[PDB]
Amino acid sequence: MRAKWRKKRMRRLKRKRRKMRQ
Amino acid sequence: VVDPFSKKDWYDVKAPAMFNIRNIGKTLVTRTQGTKIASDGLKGRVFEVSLADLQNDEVAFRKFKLITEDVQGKNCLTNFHGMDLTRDKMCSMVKKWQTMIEAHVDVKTTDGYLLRLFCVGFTKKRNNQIRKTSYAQHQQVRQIRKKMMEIMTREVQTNDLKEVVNKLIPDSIGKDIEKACQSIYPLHDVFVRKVKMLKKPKFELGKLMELHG
Amino acid sequence: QPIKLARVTKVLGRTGSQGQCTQVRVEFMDDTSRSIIRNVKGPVREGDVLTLLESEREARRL
Amino acid sequence: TKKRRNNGRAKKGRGHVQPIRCTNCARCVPKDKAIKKFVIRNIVEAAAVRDISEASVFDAYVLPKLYVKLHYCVSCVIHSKVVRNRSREARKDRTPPPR
Amino acid sequence: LGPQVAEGENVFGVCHIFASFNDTFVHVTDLSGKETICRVTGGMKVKADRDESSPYAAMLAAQDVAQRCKELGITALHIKLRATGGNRTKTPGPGAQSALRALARSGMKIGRIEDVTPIPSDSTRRKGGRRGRRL
RNA sequence: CCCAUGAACGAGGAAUUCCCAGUAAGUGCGGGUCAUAAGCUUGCGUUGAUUAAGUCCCUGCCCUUUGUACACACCGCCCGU
RNA sequence: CGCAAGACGGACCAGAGCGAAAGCAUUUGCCAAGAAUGUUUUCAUUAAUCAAGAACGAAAGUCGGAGGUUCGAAGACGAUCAGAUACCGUCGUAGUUCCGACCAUAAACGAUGCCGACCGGCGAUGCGGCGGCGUUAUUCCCAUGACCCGCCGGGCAGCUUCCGGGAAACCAAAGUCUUUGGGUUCCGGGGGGAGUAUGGUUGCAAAGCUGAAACUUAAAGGAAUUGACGGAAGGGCACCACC
Repeated sequence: MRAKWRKKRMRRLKRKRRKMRQ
Repeated sequence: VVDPFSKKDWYDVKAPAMFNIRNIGKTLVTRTQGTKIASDGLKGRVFEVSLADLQNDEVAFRKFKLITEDVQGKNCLTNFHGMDLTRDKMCSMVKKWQTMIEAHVDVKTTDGYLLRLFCVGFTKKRNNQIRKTSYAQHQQVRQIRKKMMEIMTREVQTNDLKEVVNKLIPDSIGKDIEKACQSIYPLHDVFVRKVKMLKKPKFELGKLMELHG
Repeated sequence: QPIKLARVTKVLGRTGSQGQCTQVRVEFMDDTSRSIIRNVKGPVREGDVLTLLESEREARRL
Repeated sequence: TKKRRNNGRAKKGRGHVQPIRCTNCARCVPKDKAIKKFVIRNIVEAAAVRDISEASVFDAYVLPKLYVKLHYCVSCVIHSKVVRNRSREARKDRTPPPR
Repeated sequence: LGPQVAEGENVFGVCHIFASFNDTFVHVTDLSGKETICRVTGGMKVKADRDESSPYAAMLAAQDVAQRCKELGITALHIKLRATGGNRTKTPGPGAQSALRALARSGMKIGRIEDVTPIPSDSTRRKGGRRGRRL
C-alpha cells in the first residue's frame, strides 16, 4: 500500500473515531 | 441561383503620398442596398501592406497598417494607422546570449495623432570578444531605455504625422537610438518595433487630401 | 512533360524499406555540370543512361 | 542512489524555478528541468520550395522561416526520442551532438 | 464580375491557412480581410473525421479555393499561415504544407508568406492538468 | 487389367510454405516398407528461368547500452478489500 | 474592426542573480532594507552555538468580503474495457485571483546543522576593486562605457587529481578518525505494531506539536556484481525473415 494512501486511511479512521466517540 | 458576388463592386485602394507606390490593390464591397451604404461600410478597413510593396526599394520586414477613412470616385484613400515588424523578422533577432531592451512611449504629434511607439534593441558582441554573453547591467539597461524613450519622444512630439511616417520608413529613429546608445552598451539590431494610433483627431478632408498627391 | 538525359556517376547507397531502391547520383548529359540524386529502382550499373520525365526530383535524403 | 550530480536540472543557487507546460502533454515541468529545443524550419517544405518559388510574384523572395521553441517533459522527450538513455559514463558528457 | 484591370497585373487576395491538427481552413479574403471570397475547410472535402486534418483534404480545399478565386478574378495570394496558438500548439498542422502546395500548383500566384500564429506574452492556464495528458 | 460410370474444377477470399545455377521447376528410374507392391520418404538421372548479388518490415535469433523491489529468475515479484 | 473582464508576464532566461528559508522576472516612481568590495575611519572582545521564547514559512485547506477569464477536486454525460468506479473527451462546483483573519505542513532536498583552522591543480562565470599593449563610442583633451590580458576578495558552480576518506556509489568534502578530543545545537539505536493508542496542548475545522505499550518477527535494509526479464533505446544476422 502506498504510504500516503495508508496515511489517508489512518486519517479517515481517526475522523470516524472522533465522530463515533462523542 | 443567387450569387452574392454579382452585387459587389471592386474599388482601388490608394496609399498616402509618403510612399512611392500609390495603389495597393482592390477591395470589394456590396453595393448600396437601402439604408446600408457601400462607402461607410468601406471605411474603417485596415490593410497591412509590406514596405517593399509601398516603396520601390527598402526592406520588406516592416509592414504598415493603413486605414481607409474616405472613398471618392471608386478609390479608397488610406492613412497611417500603425506599423509592425514581420513575425519571422522579430523572432530572428531574439538570440540567447544577449540582453534585449524594450521601451514604449505614448507621444502626440503636432496634428494630434497620439501614437504608442515600441522600440527594441539588442546588445552587440564585440568583434574580439571571448566572453560568450553580451549582457548589459541593470543600470545600463535603464540608461539605454531612457535614451530610447527620449529619442522617440523627441522625434515624434516635435513634428507632424507626415514627417513621422517619412522617418519611420527608413527607421531613422532606431538608427539614431543605436548611435546614441553605442556609448552605454553597443547595440546590435535597433528598430522601432511597433507603432499604433491610440487616438486620432477629428476627421477633416483637407488634411487627408494634403497627405495624398 | 519535357524529357532530358541522365547518367549515373556515383552509387550513393541503397534505400527503401526492404532495399527497394538505389540512391544514386546522376549527371545530365545535355548540361554535363549538374549532379542530382535519384532513388532509382532496379539493378543500376555505374554509367547507364535512362530517359526520364523528371529533371528536378529529389527523395528522402540523409 | 543518486543518479546525477545536478539531479537532472540546472537549479543551482536558487530555491524555486517557475514551471512551464510541456508542448506535447501539457505537463508542469521546471524551466531548468524542462528539455528545450529551438527549431528553425523553412515554412515551405523542401519538396514545395520549387512550386512556391516558381509561382512567386517577386524575384528571389527568400522564403520566411519559422522559429518554434519546444519544452518537453522527460517522459515526452524520451518517447519522442529527442533525448535517450546513455551509459553511466556517457551520461556525464554535456557536449551537444554535432550539427 | 471581378475587377476592371488589365490581365497582366495580378489582383491580390489574402489566404489565411488555419491548419490545426484536427482540420485545416483555407480562407481567401480581401486585402483588408474584411470581405471573403471563398472558405473551404478540410472537413468539407472528406467524410471521415480522422481525415479532416490530412494533407489530402487540405489539397482538395486549396484546389476548391483556387478555382473559386480564379472564377472571381483574383490571381495572386498573400499567405497568412497560422497554428492554433494561445495555450495550445504553435506548430502548423499536417495540412498546411499540402494546402500551400496545391494553391501554388493550380496556377495561383503567391506573394508574401507570414506566420500569424497567436502568440501570448503569457496566457491563461493550459488545458491539461499539472500532470498532462497521460494517455 | 477389359468394357461401360464425365460428379466436381472455368487457375480459386483473408491469412500465407518453399526457391538463387545445373537452383527452382517439369520429368520419369532406384532404395526403404515389401504376398510381386507407393498417393510417403530416401537417392538418381533427364529437361531446365526474368527471378535479386539488397534490406531488416510486421519474422525469429536477446549482441551493446539501460531499468529492476526478479535470482524458483515475468508462468517472477507483489498490494488491498 | 472595436469594447469589456479576469488572469498571466513568453521569447531574452543561463547549472546566471538576489533572499533566512518559503520564494522572487513588463515600464517607471516612491519607500525602507542588504551582501560583497574599498578603507592608514570608529568601538575595542562587544563573540560562536543555542533550552525557554519569537518572526517568517510553497501548495492544498478554513472563516468573512470582493471578483470570477482560464484551468479545475466533487459531480453530470460520452467513450475505452470482461469490468473502469480510471487513464482519454465535453461540460463543470468548491477552488485557482485580490483584501483581512486562521493553519504551520512538503521528496520544505544538497535526502548533507552552524561557526573556525588547515589540506591539490585548472578553466570559466557574477559582483567589487587594482593594474595593463591594443580595438571601438562619446563624432573634440582626460574620464567614462563595450571589448582584450591579468591580479585580489567574497559568491553560484564545473572539470580534474593515488590529498585523504568511504560498504561502495561517490565526496576537495562526506578529508585532516583506533596516529580516535577546535566550539556548540538538534537527533538515530534490528524490522513491524506506529507516528498508532492515550494524556496534554494548539486550531473554527481539517488537523499540528508531544507521543507509547502489549504483541509479532530473523531478518528488513544500503551499495555494488553477474544473470534473467522489460508493452526501454540502439544495432547485426538467416529466402526455416522480408523485398
